[PDB]
Amino acid sequence: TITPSLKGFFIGLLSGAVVLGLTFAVLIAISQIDKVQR
Amino acid sequence: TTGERPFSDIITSVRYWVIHSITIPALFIAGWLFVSTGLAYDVFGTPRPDSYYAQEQRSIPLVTDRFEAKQQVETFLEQLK
Amino acid sequence: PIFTVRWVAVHTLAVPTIFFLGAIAAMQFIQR
Amino acid sequence: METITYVFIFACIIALFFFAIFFREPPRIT
Amino acid sequence: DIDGIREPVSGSLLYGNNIITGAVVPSSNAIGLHFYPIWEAASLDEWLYNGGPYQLI
Amino acid sequence: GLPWYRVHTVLINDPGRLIAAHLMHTALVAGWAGSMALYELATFDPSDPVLNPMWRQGMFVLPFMARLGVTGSWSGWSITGETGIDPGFWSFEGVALAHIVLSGLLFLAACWHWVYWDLELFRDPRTGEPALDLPKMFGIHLFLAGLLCFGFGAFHLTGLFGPGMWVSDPYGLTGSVQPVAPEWGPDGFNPYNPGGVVAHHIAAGIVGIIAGLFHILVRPPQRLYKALRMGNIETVLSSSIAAVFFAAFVVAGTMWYGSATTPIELFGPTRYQWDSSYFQQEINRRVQASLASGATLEEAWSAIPEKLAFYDYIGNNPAKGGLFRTGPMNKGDGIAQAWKGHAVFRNKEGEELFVRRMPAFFESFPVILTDKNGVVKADIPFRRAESKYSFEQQGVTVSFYGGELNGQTFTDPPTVKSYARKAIFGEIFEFDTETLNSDGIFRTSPRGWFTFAHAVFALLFFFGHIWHGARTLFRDVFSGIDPELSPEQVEWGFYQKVGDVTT
Amino acid sequence: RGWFDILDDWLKRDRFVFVGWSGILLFPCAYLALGGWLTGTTFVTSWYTHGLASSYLEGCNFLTVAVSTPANSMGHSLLLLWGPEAQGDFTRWCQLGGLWTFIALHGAFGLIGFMLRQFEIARLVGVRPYNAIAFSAPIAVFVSVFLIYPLGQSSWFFAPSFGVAAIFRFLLFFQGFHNWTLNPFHMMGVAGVLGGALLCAIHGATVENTLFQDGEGASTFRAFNPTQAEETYSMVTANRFWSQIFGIAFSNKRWLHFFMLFVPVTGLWMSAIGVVGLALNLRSYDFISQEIRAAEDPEFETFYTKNLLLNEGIRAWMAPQDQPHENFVFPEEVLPRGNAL
Amino acid sequence: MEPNPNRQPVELNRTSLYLGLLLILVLALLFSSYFFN
Amino acid sequence: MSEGGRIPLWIVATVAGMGVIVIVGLFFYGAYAGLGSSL
Amino acid sequence: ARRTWLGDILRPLNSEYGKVAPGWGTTPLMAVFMGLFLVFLLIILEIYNSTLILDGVNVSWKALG
Amino acid sequence: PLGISGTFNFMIVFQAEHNILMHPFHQLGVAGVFGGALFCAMHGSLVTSSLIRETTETESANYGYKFGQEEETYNIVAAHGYFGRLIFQYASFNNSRSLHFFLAAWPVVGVWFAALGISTMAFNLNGFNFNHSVIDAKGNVINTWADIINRANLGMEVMHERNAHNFPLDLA
Ligand code: CLA
Ligand code: CLA
Ligand code: CLA
Ligand code: CLA
Ligand code: CLA
Ligand SMILES: CCCCCCCCCCCCCCCC(=O)OC[C@H](COP(=O)(O)OC[C@@H](O)CO)OC(=O)CCCCCCCCCCCCCCC
Ligand SMILES: CC1=C(/C=C/C(C)=C/C=C/C(C)=C/C=C/C=C(C)/C=C/C=C(C)/C=C/C2=C(C)CCCC2(C)C)C(C)(C)CCC1
Ligand SMILES: CC1=C(/C=C/C(C)=C/C=C/C(C)=C/C=C/C=C(C)/C=C/C=C(C)/C=C/C2=C(C)CCCC2(C)C)C(C)(C)CCC1
Ligand SMILES: [Ca+2]
Ligand SMILES: [Ca+2]
Ligand SMILES: [Cl-]
Ligand SMILES: [Cl-]
Ligand SMILES: [Fe+2]
Ligand SMILES: [Mg+2]
Repeated sequence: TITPSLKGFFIGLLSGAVVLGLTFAVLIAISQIDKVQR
Repeated sequence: TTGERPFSDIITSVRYWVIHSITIPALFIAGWLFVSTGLAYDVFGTPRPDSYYAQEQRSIPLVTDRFEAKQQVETFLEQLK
Repeated sequence: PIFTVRWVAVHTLAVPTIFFLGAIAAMQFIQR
Repeated sequence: METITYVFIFACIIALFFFAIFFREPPRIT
Repeated sequence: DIDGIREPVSGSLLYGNNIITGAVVPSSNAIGLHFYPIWEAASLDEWLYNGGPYQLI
Repeated sequence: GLPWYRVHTVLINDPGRLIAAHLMHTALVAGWAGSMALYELATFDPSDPVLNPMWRQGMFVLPFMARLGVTGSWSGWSITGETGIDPGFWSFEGVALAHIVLSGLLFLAACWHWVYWDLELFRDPRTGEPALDLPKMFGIHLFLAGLLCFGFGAFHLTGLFGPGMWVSDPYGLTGSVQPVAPEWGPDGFNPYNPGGVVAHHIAAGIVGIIAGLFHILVRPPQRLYKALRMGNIETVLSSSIAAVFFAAFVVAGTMWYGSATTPIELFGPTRYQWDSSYFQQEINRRVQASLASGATLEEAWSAIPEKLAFYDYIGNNPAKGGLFRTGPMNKGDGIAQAWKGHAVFRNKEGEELFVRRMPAFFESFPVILTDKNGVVKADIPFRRAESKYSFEQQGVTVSFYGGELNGQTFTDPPTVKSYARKAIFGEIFEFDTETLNSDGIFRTSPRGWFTFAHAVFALLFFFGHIWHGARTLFRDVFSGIDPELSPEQVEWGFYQKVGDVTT
Repeated sequence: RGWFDILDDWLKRDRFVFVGWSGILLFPCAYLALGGWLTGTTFVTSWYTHGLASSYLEGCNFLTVAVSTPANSMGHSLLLLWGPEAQGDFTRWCQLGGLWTFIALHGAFGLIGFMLRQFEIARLVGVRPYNAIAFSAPIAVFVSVFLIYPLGQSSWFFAPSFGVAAIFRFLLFFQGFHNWTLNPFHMMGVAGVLGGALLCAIHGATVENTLFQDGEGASTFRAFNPTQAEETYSMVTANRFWSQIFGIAFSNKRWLHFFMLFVPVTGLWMSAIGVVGLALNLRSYDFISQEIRAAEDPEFETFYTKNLLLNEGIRAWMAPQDQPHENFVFPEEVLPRGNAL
Repeated sequence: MEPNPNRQPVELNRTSLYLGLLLILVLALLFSSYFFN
Repeated sequence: MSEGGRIPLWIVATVAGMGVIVIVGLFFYGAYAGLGSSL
Repeated sequence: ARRTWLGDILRPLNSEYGKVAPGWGTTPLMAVFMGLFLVFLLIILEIYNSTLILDGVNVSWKALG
Repeated sequence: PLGISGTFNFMIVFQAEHNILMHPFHQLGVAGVFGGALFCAMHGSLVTSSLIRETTETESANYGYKFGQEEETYNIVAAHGYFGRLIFQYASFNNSRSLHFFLAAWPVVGVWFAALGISTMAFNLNGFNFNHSVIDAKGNVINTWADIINRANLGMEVMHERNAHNFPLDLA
């Protein structure tokens, strides 16, 4: 079924996804608050 | 100007030194204790001076197996009594 | 609770640096 | 023939020094 | 004879060198720091054997 | 006037002449293939696929012809060493001739498109200006590529309508062109499974067709069209160069590590097969199987195929060459004639000794013999005065099993030493060094030369990518920055968002 | 309007530390490469991979600390923390050399990030992207030396390790095994680097010594104004001087500065090509004519054969400790040595 | 035949010729040892 | 009080620099004692 | 400019220069595909690297007999 | 020696006998020529990148500058702006005189120290020696990269001028 290396692959995949997702959620949030007035 | 307040205004400010006369010695002392209590050794797997060789052994514990390298290292550590 | 990009940039470097310097200081007194 | 080649190339380089210095396009102020 | 041990080293193109291996070879270790102009030699042949060109250059 | 490094930019708004120039480039490449093939056929010796295969002979396009099913000459031989084969028209000679003719025709078409550059087709119906609808061109060409990819997978590689591809056993002993079924399980992504090559071309072909239809039928988003400058053909040059250096790094990789598409009988073995003593291990396995089956040593070692033994020799390791050591491997160590047989070294007490092998890193290596446990038992000393392990002291002898020296034993130290010296290179062979005036210095194989050329070209093409991407995205300023570049855009404090003049 | 546009606005503000889209890649990867190196050199050993101490914690100094390559047995393993070798164990991960691929890869993506930053800021400020283009050379050098070169060899082990003395070892290894000094690509590299330094020096000095007197101070730095239209030094006087001293001189300022880009960038690129050759041991190691002659003729000697003897010394005396995985045992009697030494 | 409007004159000034020749001759002086080998 | 200027920058510089000297000096002492000393 | 038989036939294929879909169009979908592609490349890379190791997948010359 | 391979010979033997790679003056020399190269490319590319537009697409940008012209040929404010945003505002030189002085000073001082390196190693004050500097609790030597460097240096030492030494120490 799922080998340990495949499990690990999923763990890496998800770790990276969480990192990018958090980064962009934070960046988008900040940019929403801190709007460039024109 | 970039918008933020000049650094020379900050590092000459009393508030700054009130904050940092606490935070800097704290961080320093913390790293100090990270070493002096031996935690660093156990976090990074770094041999103490008495831990490079078993008493009569004289061969480096070189990792030779890629996929059970973890196990091999654990074995080498067990062989230190 | 207001941070800035400059504050963050400064501290992600400064905080570990002080910590590490304390560590290395301590290391100077280790004996074999 | 190797020696002749090395020396030939060198000689050409010296010649080039001569032309690049004494037969350069003159700089002119506008 | 760069190292003064009668073991002459070839530096020039005509004596088996290319651009990368060629060299004018330093004067002999038997000379040391002694001043060795052409006129200190008994002959040009001597002068050449001992690395006089290096000193002149 | 134009600087010399820009002369070809006159093609940028001339689609007809661009096509002419591309035609000429294609003619030149096709012609090079034809000529290269002819040169190789004029120099290739087909008489010994065992100890003188193509990869020993500095052959470069011959293996690519063989990989996809062209294995025979009109002259009657084949690279698998068969006789009286009829390859049909698609011999190596036929392929060559085909490429020459193709080249000629491309040259003519080039002339025609150069002269008749001003075709209605290249004009925009509205503005009458030269115009290439690049997104739709990308669709059309992608679709074509997909049909051809799919067709290559489903017909040629499968043998459904075509010859298949080169396959072999894990030790490169019995290679041949065979039809290959697609592999649709995870092993399709095993680089060493040919099935996966077939499945790849089928699936990626289908995907190519579908994405092609998409790129034909769906216009680019305004935002992407703007951002990537899709009106500017140089954007296509930038991204195409990127894709190509990606591809070049991939083929360098699979040439150096090996895959189903870089077989060792066409390109020679890998450096890694030597690092891990792959062939030596298989050889010892066969020998031990023979001994356990009741064979004698002479019989067990004589049962080892010369081809296998030849793989276990460092002169065939592609990581033993030199950048300016030119030509075929045969020009170095010689044209391999025969396996001499396996050398077994023994000391005066009858202990079998093993010569320490040369690693690829070393141009030269000492001669050191150990027992099975790796204890030093003999060597060739540099300084003699305090020598303990000399062959003369230790009474080292050498006996041969298999090959030309089978059953022979040598006891005189010079000869024993000579064979030991050879033993650091693995299995020992007799070479003809007079025919090519061989100089005795190892040269790399086409596996090496291919890897080199393509790694270097990939790396240079990275610069190409950077350069043309820059020229695309900075078109407005590449003759200099605006004469009146306001001191509020380049200075601080004036603007909130950089570049944005309206903040 | 639209989160994308809002976000773009924010990323591209003219703050003290420009972020940009490029910063999303640059800052974490750069920070992790640097932090990785400091962490490793301060706390981490190379006992299990090299048989070496390599951290302040073990007693190394600034010159001798390093983050070392993984063991040869790891091959070209990506050695990810969650991969098959470390299996998520941070400590074993350090012990197995994980920090080396950590730093090499976060470093590569960081370099990508930086060059992307150069493009983004060029585009936002309105200047031509030549700085980025020039940064292609550091890229070529890093990618060829730290990635391609070990990828061609047996494993990451033979990659350069990240430290001062370690790098020095890398130099000496390349001399002993590759005869790298003989390689015309390295030579072009050297010419680009030293020629670059030369141009830097000579240009700087020339401008500083053909300055117009634009103030009364004996310290001449104050007599310059950023928004001034006038050249601050005389190109005409500089040109006459160098024409009379050296025979030739720049006369075009634009050509001068482009050339200053061109020389070291081209040098580094050539050296990268040579190293790519070395990945495959495709060396400029010998001159075959030299060897044929020397083999036949025991009185024929040149600096080339002398240097080969030095190399042979290097390989024999350094290989057992430098390549521990080979388990080399070289008895005293086989070590090459000249008289007495 | 209508003349092609995309044509452009080409230039190489004398200084460029000297630089180019220098580049070629010095490259040759460098690589020739390796060509003879 | 975030007042910028309350502590004279020359005193700050002097103190900070002396600190740097002290810490580096400790490291150099460390080169002769304990680990790394060769003794 | 010159018309030809084949030029006439091909004309519609080179007639929509500059034509675009409004706004972001199918950029989201594209983003998805690019993501999937990145993941695919990561997979085959890790399989070739022996970082990802699968049952019945022997990344060796000893793959098939 | 006055030749290419001879220069390499000189370097290798120098390393054997003086460990020059571990000498801080040679290290400063390297910082000087690496740094010189870097700053060369940096200055070159920045000035190039802020040339004022004076030409068309079909001519060399260089014709945009005329020898002897009084006006500067590039936008130093633009160049400065770029470089300050690339790092931070204050690592950048807005003053061309200070900039050019730095361009002169960095490699000149670095190379001065390189010269002093060779000229002091002339009197055998050699690079740092950390051979067997790290010892474990028993007394076993724990090698560092310094010790590997030592092994290479030993190779060079024992092989150089193979017929010239009769006595165990190479005292010159
Ligand atoms: C299920 C059906 C199927 C099957 C069985 C295959 C099978 C395969 N695919 Mg295919 N593929 C398919 C469908 C399929 N494909 C579809 C539908 C698409 C979309 C069109 C593709 C698109 C695709 C691409 C783009 C590639 C493959 C490749 C392959 C081969 C992978 C093994 C290998 O040698 O990788 C070797 C290649 C890698 C491990 C990828 C390396 C990724 C690099 C590291 C990214 C970074 C590159 C960049 C330049 C940085 C380099 C820096 C460096 C110098 C340090 C294998 C034959 C690969 C191939 O052709 O190999 C010859 C490949 O590159 N396929
Ligand atoms: C007209 C049809 C045709 C046919 C049947 C052949 C057949 C052959 N050619 Mg010839 N050739 C042709 C046209 C043809 N050629 C043309 C037009 C040129 C000039 C450009 C050449 C120039 C040429 C050279 C220089 C060489 C050959 C060689 C060969 C032989 C080896 C083939 C090989 O390994 O390719 C391998 C093909 C590939 C690896 C294809 C790469 C595909 C890339 C990755 C596509 C990427 C872009 C694409 C859009 C990606 C998306 C697709 C989508 C599905 C996802 C084979 C006999 C070789 C030979 O043996 O010479 C004697 C050789 O060295 N040919
Ligand atoms: C993809 C490229 C490629 C590769 C990998 C091969 C591979 C091979 N060729 Mg083939 N060949 C090719 C293209 C290629 N060829 C082309 C284009 C031609 C027509 C010229 C040939 C014509 C040809 C002939 C006639 C022969 C070969 C032979 C061979 C074999 C030996 C190669 C050798 O000795 O290289 C040696 C490589 C070098 C010495 C390296 C050259 C490096 C250059 C000179 C560096 C230039 C640097 C540059 C000037 C610097 C600029 C600096 C500036 C930017 C500042 C090998 C299998 C030989 C063989 O054995 O056939 C049976 C053989 O006789 N080839
Ligand atoms: C698909 C590949 C490709 C194509 C079609 C182009 C096309 C172009 N390039 Mg680009 N470029 C590429 C890849 C490519 N490039 C790569 C890989 C690099 C890094 C090496 C570059 C680096 C580059 C620079 C720095 C410049 C260009 C420029 C140009 C434009 C003018 C070219 C010219 O007139 O040169 C004319 C060239 C000559 C008259 C002689 C060149 C002789 C070369 C150096 C050696 C001989 C090579 C040999 C003939 C062919 C071997 C081919 C094979 C090995 C690949 C043109 C659009 C120029 C531009 O932008 O103009 C506005 C420009 O300045 N290119
Ligand atoms: C953007 C910044 C960035 C980048 C480019 C990297 C890159 C890397 N990191 Mg680093 N790292 C970072 C930030 C970053 N990191 C941060 C902030 C931390 C602290 C949390 C770390 C801590 C860290 C550690 C401890 C390690 C790494 C490692 C790595 C390497 C392996 C990563 C991997 O395999 O991910 C795999 C996962 C992904 C790439 C996620 C992809 C998500 C995809 C795109 C989503 C797809 C969605 C799909 C399209 C939707 C379709 C819908 C459909 C199904 C219906 C790689 C070079 C490893 C390493 O260096 O080993 C030596 C390692 O051990 N990183
Ligand atoms: C004083 C220290 C001497 C070594 C450094 C000297 C700097 C100048 C040497 C480079 C000359 C390049 C060719 C001439 C280039 C040239 O023509 O320069 C000209 C430049 C400007 O000249 P001015 O005429 O405006 O000023 C010089 C005099 O006229 C006095 O006003 O000279 C200076 O700025 C001198 C500043 C020295 C002030 C002390 C410098 C301290 C440097 C510390 C370095 C320590 C490094 C330790 C290792 C990390
Ligand atoms: C017209 C015509 C014809 C004919 C054709 C022909 C005859 C063709 C030929 C063709 C050819 C016969 C071609 C060739 C080509 C070649 C080439 C194109 C080459 C190139 C090369 C190169 C590019 C190289 C480079 C290099 C060098 C030199 C050195 C080393 C490195 C390298 C590689 C870089 C026919 C009858 C069919 C029909 C139709 C009409
Ligand atoms: C790896 C890793 C990671 C990361 C980490 C980090 C990020 C860290 C950082 C770190 C850091 C960030 C550190 C720092 C340090 C610092 C130091 C240690 C410094 C020192 C200094 C000194 C010593 C100085 C010196 C000098 C100079 C340089 C010049 C002037 C003079 C003097 C002498 C003062 C994570 C978790 C993600 C995951 C796992 C892995
Ligand atoms: Ca004790
Ligand atoms: Ca002969
Ligand atoms: Cl010597
Ligand atoms: Cl003596
Ligand atoms: Fe300047
Ligand atoms: Mg200490």
